[PDB]
Amino acid sequence: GSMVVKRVFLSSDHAGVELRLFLSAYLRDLGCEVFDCGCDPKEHSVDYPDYVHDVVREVSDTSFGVLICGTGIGMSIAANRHKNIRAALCSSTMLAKLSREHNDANVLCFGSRYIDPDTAQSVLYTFMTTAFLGGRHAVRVQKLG
Amino acid sequence: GSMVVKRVFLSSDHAGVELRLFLSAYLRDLGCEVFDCGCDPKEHSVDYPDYVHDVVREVSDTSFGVLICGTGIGMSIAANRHKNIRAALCSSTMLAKLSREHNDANVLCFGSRYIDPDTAQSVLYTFMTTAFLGGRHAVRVQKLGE
Repeated sequence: GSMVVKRVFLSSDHAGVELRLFLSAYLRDLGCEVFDCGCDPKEHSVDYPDYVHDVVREVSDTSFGVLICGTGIGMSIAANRHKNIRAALCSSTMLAKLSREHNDANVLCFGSRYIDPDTAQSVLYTFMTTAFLGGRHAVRVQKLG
Repeated sequence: GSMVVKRVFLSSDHAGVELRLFLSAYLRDLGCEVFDCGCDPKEHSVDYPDYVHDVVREVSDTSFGVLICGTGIGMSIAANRHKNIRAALCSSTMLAKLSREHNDANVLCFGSRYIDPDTAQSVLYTFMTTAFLGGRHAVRVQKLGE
């Protein structure tokens, strides 16, 4: 149950600014290098697909991403356009745990209007501390690429 | 509410076969054209990514898709690799509703090991009968395909 990576890149549209900042702070307390990729908090309405690239281009075996829109659905659709990305909208620790175990998920999507910050913090901790199981999943994860 | 399309393509891996056949019969009873894209029920282990292509190839403004693996997580990742596809893993009618309203979702993913068939049928019904809201969502949905 140690941290699987210690670098995270986070973005949101306008709906996810508060959660994004709260989760960034948590991740700093945990000792991660944390990169904020916008949107600027002064923005009142932007389009979530415009805030995906700067996160997903940095995602790797040593760097994970967090994407936040109102529901999470749009961020997860957008992130998974990229073959090196494996993004899961998680509203529970169970879902985070399974996405990491089975799919080696490297982008965590949140719906800020439907999850409270304390629960999202738990979900992110599970995501960051769950190892990929490999084995029979390895071949499927390879194919996702 | 009115069904938004009357054509559905469905696929699964081995974990999803039973639910896939249950939801196909449901759709048929509802008067949909229903297209089974495997896997063969005789198959006891396959790879979910191999069963996405045949569904997403057929998805359009007139045709939706349903993808099923153990969790739904892998199918949603694999589905959203394609620019014409807007897939959502839904375990509740609320998420089905929101995915349609905001994202014009055209592929519904289920986790057969984590949803009971009767709840899955409600989720699918909601998905099929919820209109896209357009409005301020249209520009973002358009960007999803760019």
